Amino acid sequence: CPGESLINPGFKSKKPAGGVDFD
Amino acid sequence: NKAAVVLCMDVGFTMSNSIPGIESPFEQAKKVITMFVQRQVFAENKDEIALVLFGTDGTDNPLSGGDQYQNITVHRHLMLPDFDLLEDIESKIQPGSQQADFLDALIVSMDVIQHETIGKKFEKRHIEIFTDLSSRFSKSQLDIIIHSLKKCDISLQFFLPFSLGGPFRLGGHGPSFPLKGITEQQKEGLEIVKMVMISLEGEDGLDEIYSFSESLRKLCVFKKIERHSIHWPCRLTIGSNLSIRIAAYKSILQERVKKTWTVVDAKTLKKEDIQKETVYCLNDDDETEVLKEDIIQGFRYGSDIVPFSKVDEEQMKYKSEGKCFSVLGFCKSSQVQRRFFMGNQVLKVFAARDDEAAAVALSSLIHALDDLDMVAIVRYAYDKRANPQVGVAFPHIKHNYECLVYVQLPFMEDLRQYMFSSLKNSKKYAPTEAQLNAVDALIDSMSLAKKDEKTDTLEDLFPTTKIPNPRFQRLFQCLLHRALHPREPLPPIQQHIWNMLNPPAEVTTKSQIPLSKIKTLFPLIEAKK
Amino acid sequence: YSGRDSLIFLVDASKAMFESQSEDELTPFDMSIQCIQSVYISKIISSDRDLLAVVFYGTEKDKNSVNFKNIYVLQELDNPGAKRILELDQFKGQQGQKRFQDMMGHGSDYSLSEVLWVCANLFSDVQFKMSHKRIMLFTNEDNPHGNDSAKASRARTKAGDLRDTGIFLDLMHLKKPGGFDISLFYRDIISIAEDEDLRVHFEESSKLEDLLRKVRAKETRKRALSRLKLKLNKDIVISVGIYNLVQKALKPPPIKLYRETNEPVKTKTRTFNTSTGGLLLPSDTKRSQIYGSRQIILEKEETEELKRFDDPGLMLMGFKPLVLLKKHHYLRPSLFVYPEESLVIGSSTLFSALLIKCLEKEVAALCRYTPRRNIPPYFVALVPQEEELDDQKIQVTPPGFQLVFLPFADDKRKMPFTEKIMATPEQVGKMKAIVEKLRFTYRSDSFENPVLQQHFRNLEALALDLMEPEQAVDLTLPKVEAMNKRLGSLVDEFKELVYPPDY
DNA sequence: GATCCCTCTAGATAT
DNA sequence: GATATCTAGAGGGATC
Repeated sequence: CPGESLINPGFKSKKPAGGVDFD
Repeated sequence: NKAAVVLCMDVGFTMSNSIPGIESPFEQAKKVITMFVQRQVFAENKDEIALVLFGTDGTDNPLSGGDQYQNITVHRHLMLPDFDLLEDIESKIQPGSQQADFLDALIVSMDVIQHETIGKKFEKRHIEIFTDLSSRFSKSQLDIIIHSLKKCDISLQFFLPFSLGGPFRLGGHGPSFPLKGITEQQKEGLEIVKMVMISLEGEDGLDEIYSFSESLRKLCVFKKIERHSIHWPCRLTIGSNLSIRIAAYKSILQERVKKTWTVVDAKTLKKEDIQKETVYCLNDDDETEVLKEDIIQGFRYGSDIVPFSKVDEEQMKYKSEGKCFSVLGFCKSSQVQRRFFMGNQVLKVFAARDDEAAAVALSSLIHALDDLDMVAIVRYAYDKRANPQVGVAFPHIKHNYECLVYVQLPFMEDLRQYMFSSLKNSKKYAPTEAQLNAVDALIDSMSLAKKDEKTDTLEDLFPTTKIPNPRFQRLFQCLLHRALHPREPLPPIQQHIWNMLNPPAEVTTKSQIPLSKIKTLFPLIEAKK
Repeated sequence: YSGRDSLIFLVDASKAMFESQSEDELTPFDMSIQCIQSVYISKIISSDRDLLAVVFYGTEKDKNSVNFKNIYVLQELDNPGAKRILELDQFKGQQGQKRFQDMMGHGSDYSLSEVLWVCANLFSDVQFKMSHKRIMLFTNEDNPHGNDSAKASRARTKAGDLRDTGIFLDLMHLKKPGGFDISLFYRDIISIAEDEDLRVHFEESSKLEDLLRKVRAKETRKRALSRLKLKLNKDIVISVGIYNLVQKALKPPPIKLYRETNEPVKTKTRTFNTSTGGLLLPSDTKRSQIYGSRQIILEKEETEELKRFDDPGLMLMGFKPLVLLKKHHYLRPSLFVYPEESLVIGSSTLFSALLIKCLEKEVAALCRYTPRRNIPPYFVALVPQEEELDDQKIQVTPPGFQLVFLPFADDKRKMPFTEKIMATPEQVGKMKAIVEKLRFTYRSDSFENPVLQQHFRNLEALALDLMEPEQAVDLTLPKVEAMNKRLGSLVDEFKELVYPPDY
């Protein structure tokens, strides 16, 4: 399954926060 | 801080006329006044309440000298309301057989305000009049009344059996007392009241003329004595060189009962004889008492436990810079979904009081956000000991004020990533065209908004946001019933409470046939357990 | 619950893993050790109620209960812990390699079928009900098992019947000297949809970066808050489930424990009379409230009864257009409503029809909400929610109704009247320029709770006896320097336009 | 029947 | 310096 976390199966992987990035 | 409210309620024989199927105006006014006094007593407010009755057989007021201001009695002077007043309202007050002028009664009540306010500090002097206006009155003191009310800074409200503008239902969302039995005397009284309200305020007093049925489902009685919340001073900082002095108030904050149910002994009814304790014992068998100071803080780390003392946790704790309201950046309003709002409060951000420069700066920010259809993502921290939050500050422009509304936004950890099966793509859960048409008819029939003709404004037929919380009124009723009749069971929920909580009878009647179609087209069967 | 999660870490102990291609990189053995350390930390933070194990093959000693050769079961399937983390940290890189070589052998022959049998029986030993059976295999060669076709075929049959059982065998492309040389044994020994790893993979790492990316979250599983009944009237009733798609994550509460022996201490609270000292039954107490000089006495059942209005569920008051739902009328976080066919049949069909028609007509179902017994009701609006799929065809917004609470009359606070001071169009334009300069794209997961992050770092440092807790970076802070550089003279111009030179 | 989660009610202590 | 928020003790549901 694409976009699936390898640590906790059944839940999508969490993208890193990043914060505020000005365009 | 403290207000002086005088309830000038009619007692005359006219309001005792009970039209079949409709509760009498005397009973409706009694219910409204009981609603007001119940909150004023059980909320422990410091406002002092006086009760003036006009239309009674007897006379007792400091204005009677023989054939003037007759049939008006001052039942209660300005003092803290109590269960004595509540019992007087419930049972000891009886309808009279005489008639009195609702303007002479206003004179008497203003006299009470003026000659009992001295020696005490009152920020507000409110007064409410409950009458049906179906009595002959002398309109010769209007100028004096208006001048005295304006000079003494005394508010006004009026409550009538009919609203200003199926079966009648007290407290419901529908037509009030029918607009066909109003006599010419009532018409003259109504136009006099309209003129008085106009002269006192301007245009918005026509909104301050209520009916008992609609006042039972509104907080309008407490409108002129409600206390405004305290402000939260801070600065709205954009970058490190642009600061705007602001003041924030809580718009929506769920109200809960302040008084707590004290646990007392079933015999002596005293909390002193009953006291709790905590017991610390080992989780294994042979529970042994553990001394209070022989326990240290700990934490779970997987299958193990680690000690983490209070002082060590304080030393290693995340330390905030302090109170702040700082903009992290601006984003489109469409990117901040309403379904992601967090927290348990809503903040409205105004400029600092008596600060024209701050007002101009905040208005410029609000107008820029509104024109660009953008919102501000801000960092909010109530104090240096408060956990910082990230939220959205979207503009809110009205005809009399402008502000930024702050609602807390979620963090990464707050979101829940749940998978739900698709409904549109489902094959076994696909409604047919007949079912879709039946649901369409149901939606059309159960509409709670009416589109006004010749105007593009939608009128709400069930504005629940103006309905007070029924739990407080139910609790007050139960407490008063127990206080007055200590040896009787609690009374049932009041019919007008149920009526304001129920949808309009027009909607209920209209929703009959479509609901039958839904029942006959949707085979709902309960699964056997 | 739907079962727990089980993971087995399979690490090769061949001599070829102990060497490094270059000298500025990290050797495969301790790099995989760091991988497992990161997985343990992530599981402890997020999903501590899972099972993790580490087994080594290609060694001299053995400790597996079923007693096969050249296989060391270092850890059994059990919950992750700081003790296990430190035990595996005992083999970390420098001097870790020497301790590994001193405590277990390396370079010895091994059998893949033997290893898979060990993994299978190790899974079978634990009695817990598990949703997933996954093993991660760490190696960077395939030569030793390619010499004997008989044992290669035996290992292939072992993978086959493990796949039939439901063992989700993963492959980790580890740092190889001259390439892993896939498509001989490890391509068809694993369970894959297709040849995604069709390249030779000269690179040392494939998914190790996201294997090392730690997960600092509570990671809660799906569970319906309440299985209520949506009542159109007294006769048409459907069953729905209530879920919280957003819930404010809390710092885990501290546990009280004995000082020197360090075991949890349970707490029991008892109420007794001061005079007699004996225990009091719940019928021996009454609830009291005092107003002024009058005391009101109620039973506990009476106090619970006065809060009772309606039976639990949702009663459909009517349908109201979405334009009448004011955005600034937020009271408490919204809930999600989804149909439940396990209670009433046809609930899904009626829910789908209602959702379709509400979305078409842009109306919200106004309902009276009673979460449970003896609780006052609130008015809620069932805002229709359409399913939203991104470019990857994964679900980001579930279909259903968004149960949004509506405030009551006394939930709203009035505010002091202010003077509506208007802003000139030039000032509005200057702030427009400022806002456009500070524009950015917002996502719901763009920020992390600094308090929770710092608490997790502190807990990890204290449990692992680190020299100092590594400080979390507060992403919820204004980048003041970047903002000033981006703005420039716009702020000064706005201040000149608005603020008089006294304020 | 235990456990975990989630509101609700109640107590305290800083800013 | 009243206040609000943070933190710390009692019940109902879901799922083992």
